[PDB]
Amino acid sequence: QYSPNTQQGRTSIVHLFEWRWVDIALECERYLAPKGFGGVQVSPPNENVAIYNPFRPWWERYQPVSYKLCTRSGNEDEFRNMVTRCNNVGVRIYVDAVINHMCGNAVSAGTSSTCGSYFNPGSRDFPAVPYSGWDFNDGKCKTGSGDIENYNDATQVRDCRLTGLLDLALEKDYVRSKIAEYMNHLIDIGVAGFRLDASKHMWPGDIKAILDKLHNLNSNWFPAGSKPFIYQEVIDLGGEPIKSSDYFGNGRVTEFKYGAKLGTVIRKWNGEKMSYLKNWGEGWGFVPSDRALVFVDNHDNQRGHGAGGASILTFWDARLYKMAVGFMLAHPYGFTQVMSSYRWPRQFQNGNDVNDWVGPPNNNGVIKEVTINPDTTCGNDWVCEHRWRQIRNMVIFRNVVDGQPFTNWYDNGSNQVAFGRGNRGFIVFNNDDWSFSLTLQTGLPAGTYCDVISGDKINGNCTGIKIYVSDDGKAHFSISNSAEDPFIAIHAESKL
Ligand SMILES: *[C@H]1O[C@H](CO)[C@@H](O)[C@H](O)[C@H]1NC(C)=O
Ligand SMILES: [Ca+2]
Repeated sequence: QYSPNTQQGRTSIVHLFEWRWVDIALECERYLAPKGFGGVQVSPPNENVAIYNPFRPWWERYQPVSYKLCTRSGNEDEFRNMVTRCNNVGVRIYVDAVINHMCGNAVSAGTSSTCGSYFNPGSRDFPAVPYSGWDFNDGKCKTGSGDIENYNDATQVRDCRLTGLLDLALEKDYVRSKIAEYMNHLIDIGVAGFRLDASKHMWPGDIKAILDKLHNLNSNWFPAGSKPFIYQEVIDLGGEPIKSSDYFGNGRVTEFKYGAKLGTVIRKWNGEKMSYLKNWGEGWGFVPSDRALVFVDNHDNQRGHGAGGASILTFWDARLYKMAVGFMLAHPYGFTQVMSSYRWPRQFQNGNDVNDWVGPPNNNGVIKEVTINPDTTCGNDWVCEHRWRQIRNMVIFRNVVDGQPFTNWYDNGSNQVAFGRGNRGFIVFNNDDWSFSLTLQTGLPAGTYCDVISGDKINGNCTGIKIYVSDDGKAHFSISNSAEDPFIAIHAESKL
Protein backbone atom coordinates (compact mmCIF):
# COMPACT_ATOMS: atom_id res chain seq x y z
CA GLN A 1 0.00 0.00 0.00
CA TYR A 2 3.07 2.20 0.33
CA SER A 3 4.11 1.18 -3.18
CA PRO A 4 2.70 3.39 -5.98
CA ASN A 5 2.54 0.31 -8.24
CA THR A 6 3.83 2.29 -11.24
CA GLN A 7 5.92 0.84 -14.04
CA GLN A 8 9.65 0.58 -13.35
CA GLY A 9 11.20 3.99 -13.88
CA ARG A 10 8.04 6.09 -13.57
CA THR A 11 8.31 8.15 -10.40
CA SER A 12 5.46 10.68 -10.61
CA ILE A 13 1.69 10.94 -10.80
CA VAL A 14 -0.36 13.80 -12.20
CA HIS A 15 -3.73 15.11 -11.10
CA LEU A 16 -5.86 15.65 -14.20
CA PHE A 17 -8.32 17.75 -12.23
CA GLU A 18 -11.90 17.47 -13.55
CA TRP A 19 -10.79 15.93 -16.85
CA ARG A 20 -13.16 13.71 -18.84
CA TRP A 21 -12.46 9.97 -18.86
CA VAL A 22 -12.14 10.01 -22.65
CA ASP A 23 -9.58 12.86 -22.60
CA ILE A 24 -7.46 11.05 -20.01
CA ALA A 25 -7.44 7.84 -22.05
CA LEU A 26 -6.12 9.76 -25.05
CA GLU A 27 -3.60 11.70 -22.96
CA CYS A 28 -2.25 8.41 -21.60
CA GLU A 29 -1.48 7.11 -25.08
CA ARG A 30 -0.46 10.35 -26.78
CA TYR A 31 1.58 11.96 -24.00
CA LEU A 32 1.71 10.48 -20.48
CA ALA A 33 3.10 7.12 -21.59
CA PRO A 34 5.73 8.54 -23.99
CA LYS A 35 6.82 11.35 -21.62
CA GLY A 36 7.36 8.95 -18.72
CA PHE A 37 4.54 9.84 -16.33
CA GLY A 38 3.81 7.17 -13.74
CA GLY A 39 0.11 7.62 -13.21
CA VAL A 40 -2.97 9.79 -13.08
CA GLN A 41 -5.11 10.80 -10.14
CA VAL A 42 -8.70 11.25 -11.28
CA SER A 43 -11.55 13.25 -9.84
CA PRO A 44 -14.21 11.30 -7.93
CA PRO A 45 -15.75 8.82 -10.44
CA ASN A 46 -18.92 8.11 -8.42
CA GLU A 47 -22.27 9.90 -8.73
CA ASN A 48 -22.48 13.22 -6.91
CA VAL A 49 -25.01 15.99 -6.29
CA ALA A 50 -25.62 18.43 -9.13
CA ILE A 51 -25.41 21.86 -7.48
CA TYR A 52 -26.86 24.71 -9.55
CA ASN A 53 -26.15 27.52 -7.09
CA PRO A 54 -23.46 28.38 -7.70
CA PHE A 55 -23.51 26.80 -11.16
CA ARG A 56 -21.87 23.35 -11.02
CA PRO A 57 -19.01 24.11 -8.61
CA TRP A 58 -15.95 21.90 -8.60
CA TRP A 59 -16.65 20.98 -4.99
CA GLU A 60 -19.99 19.33 -5.84
CA ARG A 61 -17.97 16.21 -6.71
CA TYR A 62 -17.13 15.84 -3.03
CA GLN A 63 -20.76 15.27 -2.15
CA PRO A 64 -21.65 11.65 -3.13
CA VAL A 65 -25.19 10.52 -3.92
CA SER A 66 -24.39 6.91 -4.79
CA TYR A 67 -21.48 4.75 -5.88
CA LYS A 68 -22.46 4.56 -9.54
CA LEU A 69 -19.64 5.38 -11.96
CA CYS A 70 -21.69 8.22 -13.44
CA THR A 71 -20.32 11.78 -13.40
CA ARG A 72 -19.63 14.80 -15.62
CA SER A 73 -16.37 13.09 -16.60
CA GLY A 74 -18.23 10.15 -18.11
CA ASN A 75 -20.06 6.89 -17.45
CA GLU A 76 -18.85 3.48 -16.26
CA ASP A 77 -18.09 2.28 -19.78
CA GLU A 78 -15.97 5.34 -20.49
CA PHE A 79 -14.26 5.01 -17.12
CA ARG A 80 -13.51 1.34 -17.75
CA ASN A 81 -12.25 2.11 -21.25
CA MET A 82 -9.87 4.69 -19.78
CA VAL A 83 -8.38 2.40 -17.11
CA THR A 84 -7.76 -0.34 -19.68
CA ARG A 85 -6.18 1.94 -22.29
CA CYS A 86 -3.96 3.64 -19.72
CA ASN A 87 -2.89 0.39 -18.04
CA ASN A 88 -2.22 -1.11 -21.46
CA VAL A 89 0.17 1.77 -21.99
CA GLY A 90 1.78 1.60 -18.55
CA VAL A 91 0.06 4.57 -16.93
CA ARG A 92 -1.73 3.79 -13.67
CA ILE A 93 -4.98 5.28 -12.45
CA TYR A 94 -5.53 6.37 -8.85
CA VAL A 95 -9.02 7.14 -7.67
CA ASP A 96 -10.07 9.98 -5.39
CA ALA A 97 -12.25 8.09 -2.93
CA VAL A 98 -14.86 10.10 -1.04
CA ILE A 99 -15.87 7.60 1.62
CA ASN A 100 -16.01 9.71 4.76
CA HIS A 101 -19.36 11.27 3.98
CA MET A 102 -22.24 11.79 1.60
CA CYS A 103 -23.83 15.09 0.53
CA GLY A 104 -24.71 18.17 2.56
CA ASN A 105 -27.44 17.62 5.12
CA ALA A 106 -29.02 20.90 4.01
CA VAL A 107 -29.22 19.84 0.36
CA SER A 108 -32.72 19.41 -1.05
CA ALA A 109 -34.18 15.98 -1.76
CA GLY A 110 -34.95 14.91 -5.31
CA THR A 111 -33.02 13.76 -8.35
CA SER A 112 -30.48 16.55 -8.83
CA SER A 113 -27.75 13.97 -9.38
CA THR A 114 -25.10 13.45 -11.99
CA CYS A 115 -26.94 10.20 -12.79
CA GLY A 116 -30.51 10.96 -11.74
CA SER A 117 -30.45 8.79 -8.62
CA TYR A 118 -32.94 9.84 -5.98
CA PHE A 119 -31.71 11.03 -2.61
CA ASN A 120 -33.07 12.68 0.51
CA PRO A 121 -30.44 14.29 2.77
CA GLY A 122 -33.13 15.45 5.18
CA SER A 123 -34.07 11.86 6.01
CA ARG A 124 -30.58 10.41 5.45
CA ASP A 125 -32.09 8.29 2.76
CA PHE A 126 -29.76 7.29 -0.11
CA PRO A 127 -31.53 4.35 -1.87
CA ALA A 128 -29.03 4.05 -4.72
CA VAL A 129 -26.45 2.62 -2.31
CA PRO A 130 -28.56 2.01 -0.21
CA TYR A 131 -28.02 3.95 3.00
CA SER A 132 -30.47 5.02 5.72
CA GLY A 133 -30.60 7.12 8.85
CA TRP A 134 -29.01 4.21 10.72
CA ASP A 135 -25.80 4.48 8.67
CA PHE A 136 -24.83 7.97 9.86
CA ASN A 137 -23.21 9.41 13.00
CA ASP A 138 -26.11 11.79 13.62
CA GLY A 139 -26.56 10.29 17.09
CA LYS A 140 -22.84 9.87 17.73
CA CYS A 141 -21.85 13.55 17.38
CA LYS A 142 -22.06 15.77 20.46
CA THR A 143 -21.66 19.27 19.06
CA GLY A 144 -24.67 21.54 19.19
CA SER A 145 -24.69 22.29 15.47
CA GLY A 146 -24.06 18.65 14.66
CA ASP A 147 -20.96 19.77 12.79
CA ILE A 148 -17.28 19.99 13.75
CA GLU A 149 -16.76 23.08 15.91
CA ASN A 150 -13.55 22.29 17.81
CA TYR A 151 -10.58 20.80 15.96
CA ASN A 152 -8.79 20.29 19.29
CA ASP A 153 -11.27 17.51 19.86
CA ALA A 154 -10.19 14.46 17.87
CA THR A 155 -13.53 12.78 18.61
CA GLN A 156 -15.91 15.39 17.22
CA VAL A 157 -13.55 15.81 14.28
CA ARG A 158 -14.21 12.15 13.43
CA ASP A 159 -17.89 11.72 14.40
CA CYS A 160 -19.34 15.13 13.48
CA ARG A 161 -20.33 16.54 10.07
CA LEU A 162 -17.49 18.23 8.24
CA THR A 163 -19.09 21.57 7.34
CA GLY A 164 -22.51 19.95 7.19
CA LEU A 165 -21.62 16.85 5.13
CA LEU A 166 -23.56 13.79 6.24
CA ASP A 167 -21.05 11.74 8.24
CA LEU A 168 -21.15 7.99 7.60
CA ALA A 169 -20.70 5.51 10.45
CA LEU A 170 -17.57 3.71 9.23
CA GLU A 171 -17.60 1.55 12.38
CA LYS A 172 -20.57 -0.47 11.11
CA ASP A 173 -19.64 -3.49 9.02
CA TYR A 174 -22.52 -2.73 6.70
CA VAL A 175 -21.12 0.65 5.76
CA ARG A 176 -17.58 -0.68 5.51
CA SER A 177 -18.89 -3.41 3.22
CA LYS A 178 -20.77 -1.05 0.91
CA ILE A 179 -17.66 1.10 0.55
CA ALA A 180 -15.36 -1.90 0.05
CA GLU A 181 -17.80 -3.17 -2.56
CA TYR A 182 -17.42 0.09 -4.48
CA MET A 183 -13.64 0.09 -4.08
CA ASN A 184 -13.34 -3.57 -5.15
CA HIS A 185 -15.29 -2.75 -8.27
CA LEU A 186 -12.67 -0.13 -9.17
CA ILE A 187 -9.76 -2.41 -8.27
CA ASP A 188 -11.14 -5.22 -10.43
CA ILE A 189 -11.59 -2.73 -13.27
CA GLY A 190 -7.89 -1.98 -13.03
CA VAL A 191 -7.10 0.94 -10.71
CA ALA A 192 -3.75 0.84 -8.89
CA GLY A 193 -4.61 2.82 -5.80
CA PHE A 194 -6.70 5.34 -3.94
CA ARG A 195 -6.55 8.76 -2.46
CA LEU A 196 -8.45 8.67 0.81
CA ASP A 197 -10.22 12.01 0.92
CA ALA A 198 -10.75 13.66 4.32
CA SER A 199 -8.79 10.93 6.12
CA LYS A 200 -8.37 13.21 9.12
CA HIS A 201 -12.13 12.93 9.66
CA MET A 202 -12.05 9.13 9.85
CA TRP A 203 -10.65 6.89 12.57
CA PRO A 204 -7.41 5.21 11.47
CA GLY A 205 -9.02 1.95 12.64
CA ASP A 206 -12.16 2.29 10.50
CA ILE A 207 -10.03 2.87 7.42
CA LYS A 208 -8.01 -0.24 8.15
CA ALA A 209 -11.20 -2.26 8.54
CA ILE A 210 -12.22 -1.15 5.04
CA LEU A 211 -8.83 -1.89 3.50
CA ASP A 212 -9.01 -5.40 4.99
CA LYS A 213 -11.92 -6.23 2.67
CA LEU A 214 -10.14 -5.13 -0.51
CA HIS A 215 -9.07 -7.47 -3.31
CA ASN A 216 -5.58 -7.53 -4.79
CA LEU A 217 -4.73 -5.58 -7.94
CA ASN A 218 -5.98 -7.01 -11.25
CA SER A 219 -3.66 -9.94 -12.06
CA ASN A 220 -3.73 -8.97 -15.75
CA TRP A 221 -1.51 -5.91 -15.21
CA PHE A 222 -0.09 -6.38 -11.72
CA PRO A 223 1.87 -9.21 -10.07
CA ALA A 224 -0.08 -11.54 -7.77
CA GLY A 225 -0.39 -10.31 -4.20
CA SER A 226 -0.16 -6.66 -5.25
CA LYS A 227 -1.90 -4.29 -2.86
CA PRO A 228 -3.50 -1.02 -3.98
CA PHE A 229 -1.44 2.11 -3.37
CA ILE A 230 -2.95 4.11 -0.53
CA TYR A 231 -2.39 7.77 0.28
CA GLN A 232 -4.59 9.49 2.81
CA GLU A 233 -5.51 13.16 2.78
CA VAL A 234 -4.51 14.33 6.24
CA ILE A 235 -3.98 18.04 6.73
CA ASP A 236 -1.49 18.11 9.56
CA LEU A 237 0.66 21.14 10.22
CA GLY A 238 1.54 21.97 13.80
CA GLY A 239 0.26 21.15 17.26
CA GLU A 240 -3.03 19.46 16.46
CA PRO A 241 -4.54 16.54 18.45
CA ILE A 242 -4.50 14.36 15.32
CA LYS A 243 -1.09 13.47 13.94
CA SER A 244 -0.48 12.13 10.45
CA SER A 245 1.62 9.33 11.98
CA ASP A 246 -1.66 7.89 13.23
CA TYR A 247 -2.34 6.74 9.65
CA PHE A 248 1.07 5.25 8.79
CA GLY A 249 -0.39 1.78 9.22
CA ASN A 250 -2.88 2.22 6.36
CA GLY A 251 -0.48 3.72 3.83
CA ARG A 252 1.13 7.00 2.82
CA VAL A 253 -0.12 10.43 3.81
CA THR A 254 -0.28 13.79 2.09
CA GLU A 255 2.46 16.08 3.44
CA PHE A 256 0.87 19.57 3.33
CA LYS A 257 3.84 21.18 5.05
CA TYR A 258 5.98 20.49 1.99
CA GLY A 259 4.35 22.94 -0.41
CA ALA A 260 3.54 25.47 2.29
CA LYS A 261 7.19 25.66 3.36
CA LEU A 262 8.65 25.57 -0.15
CA GLY A 263 6.28 28.34 -1.14
CA THR A 264 7.51 30.78 1.50
CA VAL A 265 11.16 29.94 0.84
CA ILE A 266 10.94 30.52 -2.92
CA ARG A 267 8.86 33.62 -2.29
CA LYS A 268 11.64 34.58 0.13
CA TRP A 269 9.10 35.34 2.88
CA ASN A 270 9.85 35.91 6.58
CA GLY A 271 13.59 35.43 6.38
CA GLU A 272 13.63 32.21 4.36
CA LYS A 273 16.26 31.63 1.69
CA MET A 274 17.08 28.78 -0.69
CA SER A 275 20.37 28.09 1.10
CA TYR A 276 18.23 26.71 3.94
CA LEU A 277 17.06 23.84 1.72
CA LYS A 278 20.37 22.12 2.42
CA ASN A 279 18.57 19.75 4.82
CA TRP A 280 15.15 19.73 3.13
CA GLY A 281 12.99 16.76 4.09
CA GLU A 282 12.52 15.12 7.47
CA GLY A 283 14.96 17.68 8.79
CA TRP A 284 12.18 20.26 8.46
CA GLY A 285 9.71 18.24 10.53
CA PHE A 286 8.17 16.32 7.63
CA VAL A 287 6.88 12.74 7.84
CA PRO A 288 9.29 9.97 6.88
CA SER A 289 10.06 10.13 3.17
CA ASP A 290 8.86 6.55 2.60
CA ARG A 291 5.41 7.57 3.88
CA ALA A 292 5.07 10.89 2.11
CA LEU A 293 3.14 12.05 -0.92
CA VAL A 294 4.36 15.53 -1.81
CA PHE A 295 3.24 18.35 -4.05
CA VAL A 296 3.64 22.10 -4.49
CA ASP A 297 -0.09 22.72 -4.80
CA ASN A 298 -3.32 20.73 -5.03
CA HIS A 299 -6.86 21.42 -6.30
CA ASP A 300 -7.77 22.67 -2.83
CA ASN A 301 -5.02 25.05 -1.68
CA GLN A 302 -4.41 26.42 -5.20
CA ARG A 303 -7.65 28.33 -4.80
CA GLY A 304 -7.41 29.11 -1.09
CA HIS A 305 -9.48 26.09 0.01
CA GLY A 306 -6.61 24.27 1.65
CA ALA A 307 -3.66 24.33 3.99
CA GLY A 308 -0.63 26.38 3.03
CA GLY A 309 -2.41 29.70 2.72
CA ALA A 310 -1.00 32.66 0.81
CA SER A 311 2.47 31.14 0.46
CA ILE A 312 1.14 28.46 -1.91
CA LEU A 313 2.56 28.71 -5.44
CA THR A 314 0.30 27.94 -8.41
CA PHE A 315 0.26 28.22 -12.18
CA TRP A 316 -0.73 31.87 -11.61
CA ASP A 317 2.88 32.52 -10.54
CA ALA A 318 4.38 30.61 -13.48
CA ARG A 319 8.00 31.76 -12.99
CA LEU A 320 8.26 30.92 -9.30
CA TYR A 321 5.98 27.92 -9.75
CA LYS A 322 8.30 26.28 -12.27
CA MET A 323 11.29 26.56 -9.91
CA ALA A 324 9.38 25.11 -6.95
CA VAL A 325 8.17 22.16 -9.02
CA GLY A 326 11.65 21.82 -10.50
CA PHE A 327 13.18 21.66 -7.03
CA MET A 328 10.59 19.12 -5.80
CA LEU A 329 11.13 16.81 -8.77
CA ALA A 330 14.91 16.97 -8.40
CA HIS A 331 14.90 16.29 -4.64
CA PRO A 332 14.70 12.61 -3.54
CA TYR A 333 12.21 13.24 -0.70
CA GLY A 334 8.86 11.46 -0.96
CA PHE A 335 6.62 10.51 -3.87
CA THR A 336 5.85 13.49 -6.10
CA GLN A 337 2.51 14.51 -7.53
CA VAL A 338 2.24 17.09 -10.31
CA MET A 339 -0.80 19.35 -10.60
CA SER A 340 -2.80 19.89 -13.79
CA SER A 341 -5.61 22.39 -13.67
CA TYR A 342 -7.86 24.79 -15.56
CA ARG A 343 -8.22 28.57 -15.72
CA TRP A 344 -11.06 30.40 -13.97
CA PRO A 345 -11.98 34.10 -13.57
CA ARG A 346 -10.19 34.90 -10.31
CA GLN A 347 -12.14 37.74 -8.75
CA PHE A 348 -10.16 38.83 -5.72
CA GLN A 349 -12.32 41.02 -3.58
CA ASN A 350 -10.56 42.15 -0.39
CA GLY A 351 -8.02 39.33 -0.44
CA ASN A 352 -10.42 36.51 -1.27
CA ASP A 353 -11.38 35.01 -4.61
CA VAL A 354 -15.17 35.13 -4.91
CA ASN A 355 -14.96 32.83 -7.93
CA ASP A 356 -12.93 30.03 -6.33
CA TRP A 357 -16.01 27.79 -6.71
CA VAL A 358 -16.08 28.00 -10.51
CA GLY A 359 -16.08 24.58 -12.14
CA PRO A 360 -14.05 23.35 -15.17
CA PRO A 361 -14.36 24.78 -18.70
CA ASN A 362 -17.91 23.99 -19.76
CA ASN A 363 -20.81 24.64 -22.09
CA ASN A 364 -23.93 24.94 -19.94
CA GLY A 365 -22.64 22.34 -17.50
CA VAL A 366 -21.08 20.05 -20.10
CA ILE A 367 -17.33 19.84 -19.52
CA LYS A 368 -15.30 21.04 -22.48
CA GLU A 369 -12.94 18.63 -24.15
CA VAL A 370 -9.18 19.15 -23.92
CA THR A 371 -7.80 20.45 -27.18
CA ILE A 372 -4.12 20.32 -28.07
CA ASN A 373 -2.47 23.29 -29.80
CA PRO A 374 0.23 22.84 -32.49
CA ASP A 375 2.80 23.81 -29.85
CA THR A 376 1.56 20.92 -27.66
CA THR A 377 -0.25 23.28 -25.26
CA CYS A 378 -3.92 22.95 -24.35
CA GLY A 379 -6.85 25.12 -25.28
CA ASN A 380 -10.39 25.47 -23.87
CA ASP A 381 -8.85 27.04 -20.70
CA TRP A 382 -7.06 23.90 -19.56
CA VAL A 383 -3.68 24.99 -18.12
CA CYS A 384 -1.97 21.60 -18.61
CA GLU A 385 1.05 22.43 -16.45
CA HIS A 386 2.16 18.86 -17.07
CA ARG A 387 2.71 19.76 -20.71
CA TRP A 388 5.01 22.68 -19.88
CA ARG A 389 8.52 21.80 -21.08
CA GLN A 390 10.10 22.90 -17.78
CA ILE A 391 7.78 20.67 -15.78
CA ARG A 392 7.59 17.70 -18.14
CA ASN A 393 11.38 17.65 -18.54
CA MET A 394 11.81 17.66 -14.77
CA VAL A 395 9.41 14.74 -14.52
CA ILE A 396 11.81 12.84 -16.79
CA PHE A 397 14.75 14.12 -14.73
CA ARG A 398 13.41 12.44 -11.58
CA ASN A 399 12.99 9.15 -13.47
CA VAL A 400 16.57 9.30 -14.75
CA VAL A 401 18.10 10.01 -11.34
CA ASP A 402 15.80 7.66 -9.45
CA GLY A 403 17.74 6.09 -6.62
CA GLN A 404 20.73 8.43 -6.87
CA PRO A 405 21.92 10.15 -3.66
CA PHE A 406 21.64 13.85 -2.92
CA THR A 407 25.16 15.22 -3.43
CA ASN A 408 27.44 18.04 -4.59
CA TRP A 409 25.32 20.68 -2.83
CA TYR A 410 26.34 24.32 -3.18
CA ASP A 411 24.97 27.62 -1.91
CA ASN A 412 26.13 31.22 -1.80
CA GLY A 413 24.52 31.70 1.58
CA SER A 414 21.55 33.52 0.07
CA ASN A 415 19.39 32.23 -2.80
CA GLN A 416 21.90 30.66 -5.14
CA VAL A 417 22.05 26.90 -4.70
CA ALA A 418 22.82 23.75 -6.67
CA PHE A 419 23.02 20.00 -6.11
CA GLY A 420 23.33 16.73 -7.94
CA ARG A 421 21.93 13.23 -7.84
CA GLY A 422 24.71 10.68 -7.92
CA ASN A 423 26.20 10.95 -11.39
CA ARG A 424 22.94 11.06 -13.34
CA GLY A 425 21.74 14.62 -12.84
CA PHE A 426 22.59 18.14 -11.72
CA ILE A 427 20.45 21.22 -11.09
CA VAL A 428 21.31 24.91 -10.52
CA PHE A 429 19.02 27.66 -9.13
CA ASN A 430 19.33 31.45 -9.05
CA ASN A 431 16.74 33.16 -6.90
CA ASP A 432 18.91 36.09 -5.87
CA ASP A 433 18.71 39.68 -7.12
CA TRP A 434 21.91 39.34 -9.13
CA SER A 435 23.38 37.21 -11.90
CA PHE A 436 24.98 33.86 -11.22
CA SER A 437 28.27 33.00 -12.86
CA LEU A 438 30.39 30.23 -11.41
CA THR A 439 32.13 26.97 -12.24
CA LEU A 440 30.74 24.10 -10.18
CA GLN A 441 31.45 20.42 -9.63
CA THR A 442 28.51 18.56 -11.14
CA GLY A 443 29.85 15.07 -10.47
CA LEU A 444 28.81 14.15 -13.99
CA PRO A 445 30.89 12.44 -16.70
CA ALA A 446 32.55 14.78 -19.22
CA GLY A 447 30.52 15.82 -22.24
CA THR A 448 28.04 18.25 -23.73
CA TYR A 449 24.63 18.31 -22.10
CA CYS A 450 21.40 19.98 -23.16
CA ASP A 451 19.77 22.13 -20.49
CA VAL A 452 16.33 20.50 -20.25
CA ILE A 453 14.76 23.64 -18.79
CA SER A 454 15.47 26.06 -21.64
CA GLY A 455 15.24 23.34 -24.27
CA ASP A 456 15.22 19.69 -25.31
CA LYS A 457 17.52 17.08 -26.80
CA ILE A 458 16.54 15.93 -30.29
CA ASN A 459 18.59 13.51 -32.41
CA GLY A 460 21.93 14.73 -31.07
CA ASN A 461 20.98 18.42 -31.17
CA CYS A 462 19.96 20.77 -28.29
CA THR A 463 17.18 23.30 -28.90
CA GLY A 464 18.17 25.39 -25.91
CA ILE A 465 21.23 26.01 -23.75
CA LYS A 466 24.21 23.63 -23.78
CA ILE A 467 26.44 22.88 -20.79
CA TYR A 468 30.00 21.60 -21.15
CA VAL A 469 31.29 19.22 -18.49
CA SER A 470 35.09 18.83 -18.17
CA ASP A 471 36.99 15.63 -17.49
CA ASP A 472 36.76 16.50 -13.78
CA GLY A 473 32.98 16.87 -13.77
CA LYS A 474 33.27 20.65 -13.56
CA ALA A 475 31.03 22.91 -15.63
CA HIS A 476 30.31 26.62 -15.91
CA PHE A 477 26.80 27.96 -15.32
CA SER A 478 25.50 31.44 -16.11
CA ILE A 479 22.07 32.46 -14.89
CA SER A 480 20.81 36.02 -15.01
CA ASN A 481 18.35 37.14 -12.36
CA SER A 482 16.36 38.42 -15.34
CA ALA A 483 16.19 35.02 -17.05
CA GLU A 484 12.78 33.64 -18.08
CA ASP A 485 13.58 30.54 -16.04
CA PRO A 486 16.34 31.20 -13.48
CA PHE A 487 17.47 27.57 -13.26
CA ILE A 488 19.28 24.93 -15.31
CA ALA A 489 19.06 21.13 -15.19
CA ILE A 490 21.05 18.44 -16.98
CA HIS A 491 21.06 14.67 -16.74
CA ALA A 492 22.49 11.47 -18.18
CA GLU A 493 19.74 11.30 -20.81
CA SER A 494 20.27 14.89 -21.99
CA LYS A 495 23.90 14.28 -22.86
CA LEU A 496 24.91 14.50 -26.52
C1 LIG B 1 20.65 18.01 -35.91
O1 LIG B 1 19.64 18.20 -36.92
C2 LIG B 1 20.03 18.87 -38.16
C3 LIG B 1 18.82 18.83 -39.07
O2 LIG B 1 17.65 19.40 -38.48
C4 LIG B 1 21.28 18.21 -38.82
O3 LIG B 1 21.67 18.98 -39.98
C5 LIG B 1 22.38 18.13 -37.85
O4 LIG B 1 23.51 17.40 -38.42
C6 LIG B 1 21.88 17.36 -36.60
N1 LIG B 1 22.98 17.17 -35.68
C7 LIG B 1 23.19 15.97 -35.15
C8 LIG B 1 24.40 15.95 -34.25
O5 LIG B 1 22.50 14.96 -35.37
CA1 LIG C 1 -16.25 11.12 9.88
